[PDB]
Amino acid sequence: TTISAGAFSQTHCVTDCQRNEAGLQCDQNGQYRASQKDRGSGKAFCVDGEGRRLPWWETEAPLEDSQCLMMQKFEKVPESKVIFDANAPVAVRSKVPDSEFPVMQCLTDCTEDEACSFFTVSTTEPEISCDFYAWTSDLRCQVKVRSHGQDSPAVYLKKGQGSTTTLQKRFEPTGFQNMLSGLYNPIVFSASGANLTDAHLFCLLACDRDLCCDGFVLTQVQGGAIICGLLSSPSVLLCNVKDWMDPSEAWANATCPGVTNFQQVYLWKDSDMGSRPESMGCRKDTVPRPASPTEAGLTTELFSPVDLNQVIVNGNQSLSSQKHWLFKHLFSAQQANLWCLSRCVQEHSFCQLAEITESASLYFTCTLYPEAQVCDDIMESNAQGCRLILPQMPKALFRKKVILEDKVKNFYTRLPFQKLMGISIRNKVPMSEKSISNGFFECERRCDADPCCTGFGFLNVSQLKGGEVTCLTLNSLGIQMCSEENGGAWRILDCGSPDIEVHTYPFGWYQKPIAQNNAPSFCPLVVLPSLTEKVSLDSWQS
Amino acid sequence: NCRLLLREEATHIYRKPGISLLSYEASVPSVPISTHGRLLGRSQAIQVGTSWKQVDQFLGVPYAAPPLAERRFQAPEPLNWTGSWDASKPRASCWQPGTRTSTSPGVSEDCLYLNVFIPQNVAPNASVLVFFHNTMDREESEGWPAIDGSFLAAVGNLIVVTASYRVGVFGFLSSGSGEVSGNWGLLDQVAALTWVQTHIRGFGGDPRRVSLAADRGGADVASI
Amino acid sequence: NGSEVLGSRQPGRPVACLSFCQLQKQQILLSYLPQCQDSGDYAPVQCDVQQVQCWCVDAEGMEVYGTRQLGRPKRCPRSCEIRNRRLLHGVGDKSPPQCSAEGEFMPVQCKFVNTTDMMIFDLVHSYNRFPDAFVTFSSFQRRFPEVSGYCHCADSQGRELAETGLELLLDEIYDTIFAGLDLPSTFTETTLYRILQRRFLAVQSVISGRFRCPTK
Ligand SMILES: *[C@@H]1O[C@H](CO)[C@@H](O[C@@H]2O[C@H](CO)[C@@H](O[C@@H]3O[C@H](CO)[C@@H](O)[C@H](O)[C@@H]3O)[C@H](O)[C@H]2NC(C)=O)[C@H](O)[C@H]1NC(C)=O
Ligand SMILES: *[C@@H]1O[C@H](CO)[C@@H](O[C@@H]2O[C@H](CO)[C@@H](O)[C@H](O)[C@H]2NC(C)=O)[C@H](O)[C@H]1NC(C)=O
Ligand SMILES: *[C@@H]1O[C@H](CO)[C@@H](O)[C@H](O)[C@H]1NC(C)=O
Ligand SMILES: *[C@@H]1O[C@H](CO)[C@@H](O)[C@H](O)[C@H]1NC(C)=O
Ligand SMILES: *[C@@H]1O[C@H](CO)[C@@H](O)[C@H](O)[C@H]1NC(C)=O
Repeated sequence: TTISAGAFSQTHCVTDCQRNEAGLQCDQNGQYRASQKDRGSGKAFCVDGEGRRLPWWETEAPLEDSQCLMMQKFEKVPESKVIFDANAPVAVRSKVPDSEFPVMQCLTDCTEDEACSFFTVSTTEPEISCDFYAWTSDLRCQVKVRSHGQDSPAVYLKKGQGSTTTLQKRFEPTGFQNMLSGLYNPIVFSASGANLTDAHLFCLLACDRDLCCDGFVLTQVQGGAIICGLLSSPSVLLCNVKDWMDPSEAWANATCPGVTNFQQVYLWKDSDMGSRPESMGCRKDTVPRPASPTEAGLTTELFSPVDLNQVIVNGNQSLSSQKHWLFKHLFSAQQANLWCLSRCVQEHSFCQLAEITESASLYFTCTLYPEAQVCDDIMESNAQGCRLILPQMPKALFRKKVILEDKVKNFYTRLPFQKLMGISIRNKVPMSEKSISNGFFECERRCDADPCCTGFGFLNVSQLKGGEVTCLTLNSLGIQMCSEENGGAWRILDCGSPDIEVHTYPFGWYQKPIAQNNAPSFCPLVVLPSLTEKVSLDSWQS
Repeated sequence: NCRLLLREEATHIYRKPGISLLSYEASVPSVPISTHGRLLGRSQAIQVGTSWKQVDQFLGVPYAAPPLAERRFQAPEPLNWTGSWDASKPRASCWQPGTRTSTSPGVSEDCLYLNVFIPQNVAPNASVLVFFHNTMDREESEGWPAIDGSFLAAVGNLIVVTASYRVGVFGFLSSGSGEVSGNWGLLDQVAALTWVQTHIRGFGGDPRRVSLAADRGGADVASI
Repeated sequence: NGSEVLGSRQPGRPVACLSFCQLQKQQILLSYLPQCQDSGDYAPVQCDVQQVQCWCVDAEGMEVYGTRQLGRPKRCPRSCEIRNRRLLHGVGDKSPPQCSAEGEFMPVQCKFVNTTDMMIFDLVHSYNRFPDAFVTFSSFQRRFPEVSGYCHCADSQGRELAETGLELLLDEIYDTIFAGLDLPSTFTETTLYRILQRRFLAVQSVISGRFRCPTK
């Protein structure tokens, strides 16, 4: 949304903060910064991320310091939404302040999750007691207890906090967007009714009152409707928020939402799923428990086991885009493998690897991966150096079997070059046993199999000891040097090593014909050109 | 005006700036000669059409020992100098036979001297022209005696060297079977050619592109 | 199909009529639209009426298999590259036909292999050239005797001309020069192919009055 209609460049189209500012500054990413100076010169007030408006009620009154580097997700409840001296006036604890930002001291005291829920300050005496309360008993839900009668400072409300302790269960913000099965009472609220926090309090207290609720789901649709359901005995949670599951393609039947935004599922982390007896309570224990899979039903010979010694953990650095699907262990035990391999079969692309482990036996993790082979540029047809890179050590990993179709899909063209700098090899298949006219066809099939295959090198990898025919799968072609255009006259670019032998007709680097759209998504880390060993400053006449 | 020659059209064009191997210091060019020392020179601004080029010229560089009264009628020994030769004024040319003998330093013995003209930013391996010419008795007060090859240097982007050589009885006298054998001027030309073969790479030139030149009877003694 | 008629046969030659482009187009109108040029020849890029899929044809209609992709293609392969790639996919003749700088067949070609193991067929030349580096005819007969170069000239599609030019050349006579160069990566780029082509054209010089294979 440019100001004018001209819009000469992309630098001239302007962010939402940087569009309109009246004493407002914007970060390097273009939105509002956290802190903003008040009336020009003055104090600092720290505003909302998407709207310029301040959360006033937090710290509109203290003419005090800057740097609100603690997220005020709290909300000072208006006095019309609190009663006084109700018949349970117990505060879990308080602390004497140091008379130096007492409110910020108590807000830092409830950075940790446990049983906090709201504050009550006490300004009658110079000591300012932050008597805070708990997630327990005490649309349109107010604060239902307070201790002191005569005077009335405000009370707060921590909103949307991740972890929670509500005196019977231990709630956690499980990042999985959607749920498969098991739900008593999905109830809707009016679009003008709640503000996604009153609903949070309502469903949390509803589960905390009831028994054996493993968790609860809530969501707000962009049409204003707010839906709250209360989970118990889920089969498997699927489609986490931080996965590559969207293919930038039209949704098929229903994949993640199942209702077509905001959506979350919370689980009691210390649940008694298996330990719960069936007969007592009878609280919808009748999850269907489908029939056992016979051996002839699916062969599962499309997968091969991989010894974990070749796997290397690089969790702090790796960005292999991938998906978690989390089982619940109530009924799936050792048949999570067969189910997740069948789901790997169901997702036709983007399941070159399947991984199965368990965290604490309430979860049962299966993660879907693309091919995470990282090959060194040593260029040898042994392929033993190609070692996987994964975030965490698996317990049971499986590789999908590669399939080669009858005919090629692309008319691959021979590059006129003989030497590459930035080489990102994916596979190093040795094809010495076969002949040339069929080995090259198999290598073309191999590159047609992989989605991110942009080229293939078909060459004699070691010429010191005879020769070894090989097929290298090239994720990214690099600096292509040593052409035949100059015809051997004045070559200042050094040509290839004499043991490579990429010259003669069947052999010699082929490029997949250039897909005009893009290379597809989820491909490994965005390919970098070979880094310049010097810094090339601009002392060149342009 | 000079434009760039390119094989194909392009949208970004970068060129590293030209460099000169001539260390300027207070606007007199200087060159280190490897075995001997330093050369101090001269700088000139030259107009062709309405455009101007700076050429560094080194008039008076020697290449052999002077033949005065003992080395007459003998092969040229090398001149083994050390320090900083002042190459800022022309020296004398050799004794041509037809000479009016006007009182002047234009003609005399001790005439084995070069004249090296180098444009400002030459090609990195520039060609070398070697012109052999003994000038007639002309007043060298207007510097460059009768051949300022600097214009050919500036227009053609190349290094010009104009030399002098013994001619006449001093150049060619033969008597007896040995040691007054002759061809002394030819040996002087060979000595100048070996000098420009050896030391020209510090000037910016390329010693594999040397082109010999002479004229008007000197070409008779150059095609040998 | 050649068995049809426009429906109105006139005496003498017709003034002009629609080509196979326009016949197929009128058939489809009376989907996908076959785009044609001004002349009667399918354009080397054929796209659907919605610009989502484009491929390459060879002026007769059938689609080159690899060229199907989203959007517009660049460097559309021509008939020589298609045939030469097909010979690496199992088509019978294992000797690659001689090809120009672009994807076009040389006017003069050489199957180059006869009487392989005393029986007359074509040796597997695309496999043959690689492991044994031959640059010299004497060394070639030392490595492979009884193989004589069978050269001819070809059509526009590369069909061999009937009963004409099917010549055989003996490798024994020539003594080799220029044996100090690197391998040129393709037999068509080897100087032996120019030796065969110059010998073949010199033989056909006295024939036909012309120092070439005849044109269209
Ligand atoms: C690139 O690598 C391939 C790997 O197969 C090389 O092929 C091999 O090449 C050698 C040397 O020409 C062949 O040895 C030959 O064996 C025959 C058997 O009778 C013998 O008579 C010869 O004297 C020679 O020793 C070998 O058979 C062949 N292997 C195959 C075809 O499987 C190829 O040569 C390498 N490229 C280059 C240009 O050398
Ligand atoms: C949801 O949020 C809105 C806006 O934050 C709340 O609206 C407030 O309503 C009271 C009622 O008189 C006003 O005095 C306040 O000024 C309003 N707030 C603002 C920021 O203008 C609303 O009460 C919230 N709760 C619901 C709908 O249950
Ligand atoms: C889902 O919908 C698609 C149409 O978009 C259809 O092809 C398919 O048969 C449906 N069912 C399944 C199980 O994919
Ligand atoms: C100059 O000195 C060098 C030093 O080796 C010597 O070879 C040469 O003969 C000397 N020349 C004269 C004329 O003394
Ligand atoms: C022309 O020939 C093709 C291939 O044989 C055939 O598919 C098509 O139907 C024919 N056209 C007719 C019969 O009009």
